[PDB]
Amino acid sequence: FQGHMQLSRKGLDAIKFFEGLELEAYEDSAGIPTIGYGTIRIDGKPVKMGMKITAEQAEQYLLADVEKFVAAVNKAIKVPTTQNEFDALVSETYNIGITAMQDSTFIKRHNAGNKVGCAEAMQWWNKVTVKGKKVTSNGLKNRRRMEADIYLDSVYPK
Repeated sequence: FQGHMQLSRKGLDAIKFFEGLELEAYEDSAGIPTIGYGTIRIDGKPVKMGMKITAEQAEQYLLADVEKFVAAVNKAIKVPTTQNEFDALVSETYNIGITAMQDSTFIKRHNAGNKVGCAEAMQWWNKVTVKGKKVTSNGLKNRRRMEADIYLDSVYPK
């Protein structure tokens, strides 16, 4: 089985919620110019300081950004998958990246029908590298618990 699922409206709303929104470019904590819903590239080109966009543009850029992540989750899933399970897996993959999702325990458990196990293993992805050392991010712990709620219970953030 290969996926042809799409991110739902509720799934896009959840990724928006996790990213936050700025209409003026800002330099993130790592020094990368960022705009909209966590966008760092627009139509293949970097975000630039001083740029201002509309909320409509921000949604357009986020839709373009998430497309390859939707594709990758479709290709990684080997079993029938509910819309909320798909939304959660795309949200998490959008944060951890394609390679991390592909080789993850959570995707193995999803493909074995072990939903509870998948929700547990999803939440292992809470570390960030700081000064060459892996540090637990409280922000990521929060995002992981909200993505597990989408995956298991179809309960989306507000």
